[PDB]
Amino acid sequence: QAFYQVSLLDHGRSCDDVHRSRHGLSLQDQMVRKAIYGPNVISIPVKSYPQLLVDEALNPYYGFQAFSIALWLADHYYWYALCIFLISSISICLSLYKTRKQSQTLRDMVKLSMRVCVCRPGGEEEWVDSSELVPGDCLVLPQEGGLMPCDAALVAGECMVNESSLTGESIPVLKTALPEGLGPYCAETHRRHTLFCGTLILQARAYVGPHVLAVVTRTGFCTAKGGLVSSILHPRPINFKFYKHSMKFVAALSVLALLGTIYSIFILYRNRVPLNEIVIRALDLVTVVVPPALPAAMTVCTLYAQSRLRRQGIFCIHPLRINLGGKLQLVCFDKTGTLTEDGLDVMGVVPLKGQAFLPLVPEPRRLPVGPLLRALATCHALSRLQDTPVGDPMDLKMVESTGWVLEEEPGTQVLAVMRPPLWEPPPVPVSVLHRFPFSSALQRMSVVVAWPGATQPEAYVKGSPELVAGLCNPETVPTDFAQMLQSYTAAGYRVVALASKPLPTVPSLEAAQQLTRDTVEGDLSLLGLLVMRNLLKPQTTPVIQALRRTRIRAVMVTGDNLQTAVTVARGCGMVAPQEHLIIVHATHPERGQPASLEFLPMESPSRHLALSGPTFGIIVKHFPKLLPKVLVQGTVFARMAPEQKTELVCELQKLQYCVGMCGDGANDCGALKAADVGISLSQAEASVVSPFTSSMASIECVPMVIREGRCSLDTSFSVFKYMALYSLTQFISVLILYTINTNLGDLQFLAIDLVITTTVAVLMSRTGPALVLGRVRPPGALLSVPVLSSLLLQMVLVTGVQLGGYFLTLAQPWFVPLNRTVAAPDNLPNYENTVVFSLSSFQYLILAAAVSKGAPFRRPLYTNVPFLVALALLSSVLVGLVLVPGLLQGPLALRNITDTGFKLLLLGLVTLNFVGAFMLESVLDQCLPACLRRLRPKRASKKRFKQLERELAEQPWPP
Ligand SMILES: Nc1ncnc2c1ncn2[C@@H]1O[C@H](COP(=O)(O)OP(=O)(O)O)[C@@H](O)[C@H]1O
Ligand SMILES: *[C@@H]1O[C@H](CO)[C@@H](O)[C@H](O)[C@H]1NC(C)=O
Ligand code: ALF
Ligand SMILES: [Mg+2]
Repeated sequence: QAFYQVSLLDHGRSCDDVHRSRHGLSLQDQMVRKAIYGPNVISIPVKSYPQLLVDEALNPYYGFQAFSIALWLADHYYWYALCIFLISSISICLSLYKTRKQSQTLRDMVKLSMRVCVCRPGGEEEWVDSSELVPGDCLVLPQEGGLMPCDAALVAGECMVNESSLTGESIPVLKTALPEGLGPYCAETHRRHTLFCGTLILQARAYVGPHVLAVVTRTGFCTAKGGLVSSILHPRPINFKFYKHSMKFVAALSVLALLGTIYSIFILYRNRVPLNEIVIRALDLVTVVVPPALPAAMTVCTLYAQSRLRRQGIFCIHPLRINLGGKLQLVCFDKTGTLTEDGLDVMGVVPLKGQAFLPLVPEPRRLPVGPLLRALATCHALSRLQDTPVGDPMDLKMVESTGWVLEEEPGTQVLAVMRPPLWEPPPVPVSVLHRFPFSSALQRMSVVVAWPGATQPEAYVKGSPELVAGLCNPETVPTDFAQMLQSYTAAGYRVVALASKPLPTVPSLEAAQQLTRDTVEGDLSLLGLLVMRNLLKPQTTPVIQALRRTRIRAVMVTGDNLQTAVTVARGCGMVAPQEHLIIVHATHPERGQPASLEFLPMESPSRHLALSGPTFGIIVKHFPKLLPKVLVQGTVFARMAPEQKTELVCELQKLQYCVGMCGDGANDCGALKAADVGISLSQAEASVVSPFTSSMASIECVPMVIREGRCSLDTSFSVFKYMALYSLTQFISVLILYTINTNLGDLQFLAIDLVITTTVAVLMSRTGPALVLGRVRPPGALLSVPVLSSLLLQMVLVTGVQLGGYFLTLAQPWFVPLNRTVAAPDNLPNYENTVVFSLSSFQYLILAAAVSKGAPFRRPLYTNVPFLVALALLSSVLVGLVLVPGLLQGPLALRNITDTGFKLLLLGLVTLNFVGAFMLESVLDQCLPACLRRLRPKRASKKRFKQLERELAEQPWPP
C-alpha cells in the first residue's frame, strides 16, 4: 500500500535479533528479501555515448545557438554558421569528456565483483553468489587479504581489517564478535561489531568458532562505501553561488543589448531596408551579443586546475569546490599525524611504589616482573603479518620498547600469546583472554591476561590520563598526579596512563572471558604513566606562519591533553610568543550548583583562547550568548571527541566563517565532510573520505589548495570579463558597419570567432597559480564598480580607434566611396569591411593580454607558453595579412589597398589602442584606493564574525 524505508524496516533490531538472523534461510526467504531490498549493485548508470548526447543537448544555450545557426543560414552567412556549429561541437565534446571523466573515477572505485561463500541455515555453500547477496545473509569471511562486500555484524570470531578508504585509517583495525542481548541496538550504533562494505580483511580468526561468520545489516549500495559515492552523485550545493552575481552583471549587458537593438531599429527605419530584412539584422545584433566560446571556456578553467592539482598530488572531486578554496577564512588542523609527525619514540615509563610516584626508567626493559611489564607488553591489539607485527604506531613502539615478542598462529579462547625476551641477570609467558578495542570517543583500551602461575586473572586498561585516573578507585591515585602529569604534558610528551585490577574469575575459560566493558574498566589501581614523544613535522612550522601572515586564522582541534596541544600550538605559531593564551574552564551545572565559567591566564617566555572539550560542551549547552565570543577568539580546542570536531566546524560556519579541515584520522572523518574544503593527508589515490584527498603527509598541501583556488577564481573572472569585452567589441564593429551602408562579413566572422577568440579563450585558462599566498582576498562579485568601470572605459577606447579608423579611411585622398545600393551578402567586396575588420581583428587579441593582469593570484602571462606562442603566431599571420593579403585576399573578401602610408597609420592605431588597453588596466589597479575611500570612508560587514571581531576590539572579554 505505502512504501517503507529499508532503514525504517531494520532500525529496531535487537542484539539477540542479529544472532536470530544468523543461519538465515537458503533460497525462498533470500529471493523475497532480495526482491524487496533490490539487487546489491552500485547505481551508476552506464551510457554507450548516444544515450548521454540526447540528455546533454537539452541545455538552453544549445537551442539558442541552433536557432542562431539557422538564422545565419537564412541570412546566407554559412561560414559564420560553420564556425558557430564547430565551437558548440567543441563545447559539447569537452562537456561530455568532463562529465564522462567525473563519473568514470567514481564508477572505477565501485567496479568490483568476486565469488562469495554463503552460509545456509543447515549449510556452508562456497562461491554461490555475490551481486544477489541476501539483506540478512550470514557468511564465513575469507582467512586473509579478502575485500568485504556488505556491511555485516560479526556474529562469531575476530577480524583484522584495513579501512583506509572508508575511515581514512591506514593502520589495521581489530573487529570482534557481537554480544546477543534483550536490548535492540544497530551494528552501526555499536560502530565496531559491524564489518563495512569495500574494506580489505588483513586476517580472520575464530579462537572458539570453526571460522568467522557475519550477518549483513544495511546493504544494497545505499550505506557505507556507496552511501558516500551516492553523496558524490547529486552532490550538496554551496549557498550564495557567485554565478547569481554574474547573472546580475548579464542584466547590465542586457540593457546595452536592448539599447543597441533600438539604435539598429532607428538606423534600419532611416535606411528604408525591407521590414522582413530589418528583423534579420535585429536578430543578428541579439545573437552576436551572445558569446559562443564562453560555455566551453568555463569547463576548460576547471579541467586545467584538476590537471594542475593531479600533478601536485592533491587528487580532487567536485572540481567546482576549487574556487571555494580561494575564499576560505579559517583552516582547522589536527595535532598527531598532521601538525606533528606520525610515529613516536617511547621516552621511558614512570612507575608508582605505593600512592607515591618513583623516578622515571629511561628504558622499559630494566623493570621488575609483575603488573606494569605485563600491561606494557599485553595492552596493545597488535597482530602478526607475514614475518612481521602490524599495529598503531604508539602501541607498536611501546611493545618493541618492552622487548617482549608476539607468538605466531600456533586452549579454546586464547589469542595473541606474548613470548618473553628470555634474557635473565622469570620469563613467565602471558596470554590474553579478552581484547577490548580503542575508540577515539571512548579514549581508552583494555585487556584480560592470564599466566602459567594460574592466579586470579588481572585486567589491564591503557588510556587518556584524566579519564583513567578518574576511573581508578582513589586509593593508589597520587595527591599531585595532575601536577606531575603537568610536567610531562607541558614538556609536550603525549602521556597514556595504565591501570591494573585483579579480576575474580576462573582463569583460561572461554565462558569467564564474557564480561561488561564498564565492569572490566570499573574499580582500578593506577599502575604507571607512559611518556610517548611526538615531534613537529619540519614543514608545519613554515605553512602556519604563512597562513597567519595572509590573516587566514589557524585553529587547532585535537583529542590530546590541553597542555600538549598548547605546547604544539605555541611551537607551530598558532600562538606567537608576543601573543597571550587564556584557558577557559567550566564547572558542570548540577545538584545545588549552577553553571560557572572561570577564565585563568597561562604565561610563557591577539587574546588567543584554549578550551578543553568538556568546557566547550558546557559553553554550547549552558552559555549560548558567550559561544560567539569564544568561537571567534579560540585557537587550541583540545580533548575533543570525534562528534565535538563536527560541532566546532558547524558553529564556526553559522558565525559566517569559511572553515577548512586538514586532518589525517578516522576522528576527523565527520569534520572533513561537514567543512567547506576537507583534505585527508594520509590517503592514496582519489577517496570518498574528504573532498580534496592528498598523497603528501604534510600541511604543505593546504597553501597549494588555497593558491590554486584563488588562481581559478581570478581565471573564472578574467575569462568572463574578456568574453564580455569581445562581444561588446563585436557589437561596436558590426553596428559601425550597420549604420554605414548596412554591411557585415561571413568568412571574416568564422576567422575572428573560430581562430582569434576561441583559441585565445581556451589557452588563457592554463597560466597557473602565483608562487606566494597573498594578504588581499580574490574579488568575489562579477558586477563590481572596478570591473564595470574597466569594461565600459575599454569599450570607449575600442570605439575611439574603430571610428578614428573609418574617419581616416574616408578622409584618405585615394579613397573610393562605397555602393549603399545592394544587400550585405551580395556586396562581397566593401572598402569599409577591409579597414573595420583589419583594425578590429588585432584589438580582439589585445583584450586577452590586457585582461590577463597576471600578478596577485596568477603568474605572468609569458609563463603560460602555449597561449603566448598562439598570441604571437596569430598576431604575425594578421600583420602578414594586413600588409599583404595575397591569396587570402579572395577568402577574406578584402579590397586590396596599395598605399603603405595608410597601412602604417592602421598599424599605428592598433599599437596606440594596445598601449591604451595596457595603460587603462594598470590605471584601474592604481585608481581603486582613491575610488574606494571616496565611495565608502567606512563600512560594516553583514557577516557575524566581522561584527563580533569589531565588538571584541571595542570591549574585550573580562581582563
Ligand atoms: N591506542 C590507544 N589506546 C588507548 N588510549 C589511546 C590510544 N591512542 C591514544 N590514546 C589516548 O586517547 C586519546 C584520544 O585519541 P584521539 O581522539 O584519537 O586523538 P589523538 O590520537 O590525536 O591524541 C589520545 O589523545 C591519548 O591520550
Ligand atoms: C554599387 O552597387 C550597385 C548595385 O546596386 C551597382 O549599380 C554598382 O556596382 C555600384 N553603383 C551604385 C549604384 O551604387
Ligand atoms: F590526531 Al587528532 F585530533 F590531534 F586525531
Ligand atoms: Mg589522527
